[PDB]
Amino acid sequence: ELNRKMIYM
Amino acid sequence: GSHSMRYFDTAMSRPGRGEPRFISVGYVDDTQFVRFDSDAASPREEPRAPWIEQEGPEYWDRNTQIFKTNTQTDRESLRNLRGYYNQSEAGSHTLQSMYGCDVGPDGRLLRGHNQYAYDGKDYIALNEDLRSWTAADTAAQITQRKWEAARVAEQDRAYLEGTCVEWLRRYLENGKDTLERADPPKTHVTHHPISDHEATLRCWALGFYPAEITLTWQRDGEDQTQDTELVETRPAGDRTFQKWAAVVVPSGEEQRYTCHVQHEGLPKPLTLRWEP
Amino acid sequence: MIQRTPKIQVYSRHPAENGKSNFLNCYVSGFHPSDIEVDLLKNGERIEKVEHSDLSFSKDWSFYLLYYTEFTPTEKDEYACRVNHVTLSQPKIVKWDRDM
Repeated sequence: ELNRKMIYM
Repeated sequence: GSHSMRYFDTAMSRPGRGEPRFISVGYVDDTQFVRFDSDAASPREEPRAPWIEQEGPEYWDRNTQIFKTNTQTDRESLRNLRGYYNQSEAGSHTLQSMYGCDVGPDGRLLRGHNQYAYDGKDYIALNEDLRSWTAADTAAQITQRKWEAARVAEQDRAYLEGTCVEWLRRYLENGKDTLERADPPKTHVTHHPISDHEATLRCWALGFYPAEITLTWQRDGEDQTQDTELVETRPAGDRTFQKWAAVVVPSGEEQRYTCHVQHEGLPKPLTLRWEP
Repeated sequence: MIQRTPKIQVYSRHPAENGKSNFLNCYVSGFHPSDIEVDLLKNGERIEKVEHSDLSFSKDWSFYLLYYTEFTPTEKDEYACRVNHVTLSQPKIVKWDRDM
């Protein structure tokens, strides 16, 4: 199950 | 045995040739089970394990949407990192990440991982505490600031301790016949004359799964680390792996050499010799 | 920037036996950046429709790919893998040696 990447680096 | 789930993500800019390619590949141990690729011609193609297909369209639709969002986020992150390093818009750059969880035989969390590299260099990583970050440089300190402000570690912790562990357990159950089966190496020793004076002994391990293996030569019971040529473990294409280790030995001294093999699928470690 | 040149291994899926269908593999690993060109050759000529694995990498961040094609080894036919990468001034060729 993928993890959610939400916040730009 | 123990197991891991890990996603390997690569975002690659390509100025003049479209938006950055984004690919995310999921593994349980050494088995790839899903792949998402922004360059996929048809989503009907992005390969997935049989035991993932059984999760149905709801699982696939949810994961596809997460992937699409991840694509956007990493593309923006690529833009930001180019700025942090004062880089021109003309070059190609790479943002990679690895994340997931390691569990023991009981299925309990051993530790989680979430880390990132830029142009092949470590950039930022979530610490083992799943609460704090280690930034490699002043650029990554900016990312750390943004991620602390937005409480990203708390979200990643929830994923690593909850979602990751629960889904790994489910995949292990659905894929048990392969994922929980260790295939032992098939081993033998070959002999290859170099000159009148010496020959190579090569110790082979074939057909094993998972990839982790220890393959060593001893001479009179003493490890031959410096004198052993040891190739990287390599995939056969049928899920299994191969490796060999070789030593150069004086003619007539072959029986002083022993090959030693350790692997999860072996009830007992092996000791092998050349058998002419 | 810092680049890493590919390691190359060329080998068969199963132990080689003349006349018996098999798979010829070229495993490229340890490289960075990810763009790479790999060809399998038969007697010097490019083999068509070779397949490859999905881009992934090791925990040191270096990339790896497996290129593969079905083949039936013989005593006379020579096979090789030809690799090009930004780190290489010219293509690197590694011959298939059934003893390796």
